[PDB]
Amino acid sequence: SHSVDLQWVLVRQNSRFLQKRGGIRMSNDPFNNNGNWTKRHCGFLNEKAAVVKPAKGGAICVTVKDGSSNNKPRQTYKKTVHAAGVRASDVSRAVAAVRPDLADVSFRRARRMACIASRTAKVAAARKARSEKIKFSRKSARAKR
Amino acid sequence: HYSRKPQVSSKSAKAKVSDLRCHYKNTFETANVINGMPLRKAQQLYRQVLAKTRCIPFKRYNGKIGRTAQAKEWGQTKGRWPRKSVVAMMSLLKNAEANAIEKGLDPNQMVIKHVQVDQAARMRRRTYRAHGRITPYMCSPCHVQLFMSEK
Amino acid sequence: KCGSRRKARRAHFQAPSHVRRVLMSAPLSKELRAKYNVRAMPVRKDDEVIVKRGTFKGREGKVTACYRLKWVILIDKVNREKANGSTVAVGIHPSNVEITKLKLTHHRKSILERKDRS
Amino acid sequence: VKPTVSKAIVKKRTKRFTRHRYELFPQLSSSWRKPRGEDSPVRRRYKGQKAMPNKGYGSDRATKYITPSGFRNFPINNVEDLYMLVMQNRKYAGVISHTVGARKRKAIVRKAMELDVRLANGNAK
Amino acid sequence: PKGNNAIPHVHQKKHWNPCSSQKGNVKVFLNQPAQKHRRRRLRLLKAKKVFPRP
Amino acid sequence: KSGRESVRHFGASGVPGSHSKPYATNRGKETKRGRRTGRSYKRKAFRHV
Amino acid sequence: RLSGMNHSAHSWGTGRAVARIPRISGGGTSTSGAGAFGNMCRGGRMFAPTKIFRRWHRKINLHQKRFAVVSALAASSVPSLVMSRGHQIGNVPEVPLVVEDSIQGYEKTKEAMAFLKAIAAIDDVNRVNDSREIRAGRGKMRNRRYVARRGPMLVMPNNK
RNA sequence: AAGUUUGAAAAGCACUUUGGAAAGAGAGUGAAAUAGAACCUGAAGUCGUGACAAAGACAAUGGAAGUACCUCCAUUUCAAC
RNA sequence: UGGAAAUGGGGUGCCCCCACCCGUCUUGAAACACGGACCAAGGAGUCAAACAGACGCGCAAGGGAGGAGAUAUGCCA
RNA sequence: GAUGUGGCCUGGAGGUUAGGACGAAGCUUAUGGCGUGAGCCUAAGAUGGACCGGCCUCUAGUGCAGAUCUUGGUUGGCGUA
RNA sequence: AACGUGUCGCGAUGGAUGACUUGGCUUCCUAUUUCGUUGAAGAACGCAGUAAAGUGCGAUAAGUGGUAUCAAUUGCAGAACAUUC
Ligand SMILES: [Mg+2]
Ligand SMILES: [Mg+2]
Ligand SMILES: [Mg+2]
Ligand SMILES: [Mg+2]
Ligand SMILES: [Mg+2]
Ligand SMILES: [Mg+2]
Ligand SMILES: [Mg+2]
Ligand SMILES: [Mg+2]
Ligand SMILES: [Mg+2]
Ligand SMILES: [Mg+2]
Ligand SMILES: [Mg+2]
Ligand SMILES: [Mg+2]
Ligand SMILES: [Mg+2]
Ligand SMILES: [Mg+2]
Ligand SMILES: [Mg+2]
Ligand SMILES: [Mg+2]
Ligand SMILES: [Mg+2]
Ligand SMILES: [Mg+2]
Ligand code: NA
Ligand code: NA
Repeated sequence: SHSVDLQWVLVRQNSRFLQKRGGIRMSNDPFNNNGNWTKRHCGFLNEKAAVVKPAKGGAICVTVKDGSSNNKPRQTYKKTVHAAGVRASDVSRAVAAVRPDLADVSFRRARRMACIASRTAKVAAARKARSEKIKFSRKSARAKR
Repeated sequence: HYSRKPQVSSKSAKAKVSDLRCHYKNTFETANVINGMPLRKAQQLYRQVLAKTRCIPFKRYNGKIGRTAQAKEWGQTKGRWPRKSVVAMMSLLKNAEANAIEKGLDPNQMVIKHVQVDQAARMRRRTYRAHGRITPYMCSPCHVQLFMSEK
Repeated sequence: KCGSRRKARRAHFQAPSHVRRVLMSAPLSKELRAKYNVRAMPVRKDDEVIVKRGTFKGREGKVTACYRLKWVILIDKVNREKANGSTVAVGIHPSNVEITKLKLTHHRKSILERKDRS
Repeated sequence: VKPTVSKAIVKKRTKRFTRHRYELFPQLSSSWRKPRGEDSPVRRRYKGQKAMPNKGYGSDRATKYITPSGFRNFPINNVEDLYMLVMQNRKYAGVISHTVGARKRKAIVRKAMELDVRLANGNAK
Repeated sequence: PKGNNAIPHVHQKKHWNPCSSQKGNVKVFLNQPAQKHRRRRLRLLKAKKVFPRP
Repeated sequence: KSGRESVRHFGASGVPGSHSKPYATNRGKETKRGRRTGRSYKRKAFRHV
Repeated sequence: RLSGMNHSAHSWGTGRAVARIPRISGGGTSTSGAGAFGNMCRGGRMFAPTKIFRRWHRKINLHQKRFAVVSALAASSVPSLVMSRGHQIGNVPEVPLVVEDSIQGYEKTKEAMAFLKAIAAIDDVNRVNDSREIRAGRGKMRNRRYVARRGPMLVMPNNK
């Protein structure tokens, strides 16, 4: 009934996802692979969407909006890869099934997520050693049940 | 509490007086001359100013005052003998000496290291002028703070 | 409730003495709440209160004055020294204490009967 | 992270355009005000007077808003704000807001170091 | 300049506006909803009073 | 658009050859000197362009 | 209408070396001879004092406001616009969300709470609950101390 | 004219010391006396003081380009780089 | 990988060149034309009514009230 | 003199997003960065003590250098007459 | 060199700013709602253990009586029916 064209006309200047800070217009939409505020990258808006996300461990997850259940927000997004050590091109082809116009950015995002996971491993190990050197007068333990 | 600090606080003595009720400009001149002096040298200078054998050099608050030969030792031509500021500053120096004695310091070795005179809040009186005018008659009191250090 | 902050604050800070008595109430202990089925009660002279908030928190003592003009109660056990070393009572807001033992006059029991929730 | 490389920053003019004769009146701030006095030597553009700002002083589009480090300052307030920077992290750096407290700053700096997101005002090391 | 406008007859010449020297001569309608509610409540009260008469 | 009321009101109505409507709330006002030969003069209906 | 103007306050004229503003009459007082009546004068009258016959209210064409209500309802039928507005609807089953009429038979706030959790409206209610704060600025001195977001709105068939 | 608006409590600075006193120097209270009493914050302007920069008489200020000295500032680099 | 090397910015002095006091009225102001000691806070195109033109919006040979009633409505101007 | 500006700025309102005792507003600056500019933002307070930022829209008693401008304070003349 | 200039650190004077508002202004509503020769409004003078102003009161004078309420008032003093003097 109401197209992505009309919805983009409606939300472009004003939206809870538009972050206009300084003179820069970014997006904190969860389904935006870029953070750029463009109709192409508005995953929350588009009928079909796909976003590359990180998962537990070195895994890479792809979330897909196939447009078949857009009236059902709980069923709107589906997790489809959640695999570890996938080629970035494999993520790119998983994304291109719904949105070929998102292939390049999702490939780059897959590579960036892999880089981030390895970097986080290194930083965490260094921080752990530094911590093992220190007395640490207080330590909080979450209650377990 | 003081705009500066002694280099060594265990070897120093402080003293200040607030809203002194002496003329600020005269007290400025009287207190500034002892700034780097030994305490005994300063007390002798004040005693001699009371005897009018030496004078207070007047620098910066000397507009149209008299010239005197006693200003030559200070490299000036203009000086005065402001007994009220002098006696107030003698009292202040006595207080500083007492503070030094309490601390177990020898007043014969103390050197005045810091002297600051500031304009305090003014008190208002009035004066009566020709043609039914009322025009201000203000008093200009001062704050003085000093400390001295053992040589 | 009271749509006006100005009027509510004026009615509080300009309150009469009996209204201030009501405003200066403290909760009962778990045991007293069980015994009387009353949650809170206006503080009275010769009540026993333990402090729950502030620097004197945990201190138990007996109420010696409900000042009501300073919005404080005075407890015999909570106090400090002046410069000359004599003792002075320290006022506490009753909403920071808990009544552990009530002073019971006949009218006090009547009030507790009126407030019984069962 | 290394910023993307741009050409040399030119910065046509580094002096500020300050208000005429503000050095003489303590209450006059240096903030620019266009002189409108009929005899104003600044408005009439006498040779030895202060210059007036105009469009020809505008910076090269390619190097505009780029800080000396080579990033563009993006204000952030949270840990979650870093995620929109995570992808364009060779272009935008994060500026932690002045009012963000020290505790939340500790968390932000830890996460930003992990993400390789440059912070303009993070921890020195 | 005047230009081509209608010739104005706004008739505001008399001291109608309240100010430091004039009481003014004005009638605002700010109590309109409260008076509508009062009229309706009064009609309901009168119907209650005269029941069952119309 | 040529039948529009604004178009009908455009131009001075007191110049020769003009037939624009004046801005007037009262239709009976402005029907005298300047519009009738017997009232000083009448604005000419026609003028050669 | 009398504020700032409650004085005799005549101008002294140009004979004396003072400005021509009206000045308060009399003597023996710190305000004797002070500037008066002027918008630039302390204790004077404000420029163009505010009136009560300012246009506070607006008339809107009936068709335009019906059109506006209709457009707002159609917008609420669009999940993307709903999340763009700021609601947390990522867990709700359907949009537009239609529930059974039996919630009109609830009597305790606890059952209504359970129902809100059941159809996953509790996330938006929680967003509103956590947004509660003291209002910034002078509005808190006025009778407007707290602010919060709007949250879900439950439409009933009638007043019961 | 004029908010008493210290501070959560007055806990409103015992006591020592010198001074005629006002006060000063110490010590105490307090989370904080640059919170010490018509005491929250404490601006501008003006003034004192210490350190420094120098500086003829071109009134001073100002522009533009350098240079000397400083810099509690920013950013970058630190090896097959 | 440091009481650091660079570059940029900031500060003060110096040099060589430049360089009449602002605001204003006026044909013409650096003017021997007038207002001009400093700072703080305050300080001047407003509101209402009638008409027009442009532009936005709805409906259209029709458009639209107003006042007031009705009942959701007894919280809700 | 006219007009434009996803042009700057201020007090409130409807929204939406944040921040704050691990320190809000205010205030200080050889305190840098950004902008042609209105200004914005960071840093540091050896400042402060409790509120408040961004963005869209709404709204107004919304921006000062001068009016022999208003009120308060200060000030050279002056330790002079 | 002495006055005198500049810049920075620290002080003074001075009370702006910000937060705070038992105040103002404006709007709306409810009524067995409208003073006095049965002496009003207003003026004046007094009244507390301690009491200038203000507030309250009137030689019964910071109040008497009554009905509720229930343990104070409070700067000090003084007093000490609680099932309500
Ligand atoms: Mg002479
Ligand atoms: Mg005389
Ligand atoms: Mg006389
Ligand atoms: Mg610049
Ligand atoms: Mg000219
Ligand atoms: Mg008329
Ligand atoms: Mg009058
Ligand atoms: Mg006023
Ligand atoms: Mg002239
Ligand atoms: Mg002429
Ligand atoms: Mg001129
Ligand atoms: Mg001439
Ligand atoms: Mg003239
Ligand atoms: Mg112009
Ligand atoms: Mg306003
Ligand atoms: Mg104004
Ligand atoms: Mg001007
Ligand atoms: Mg009396
Ligand atoms: Na302590
Ligand atoms: Na000003």
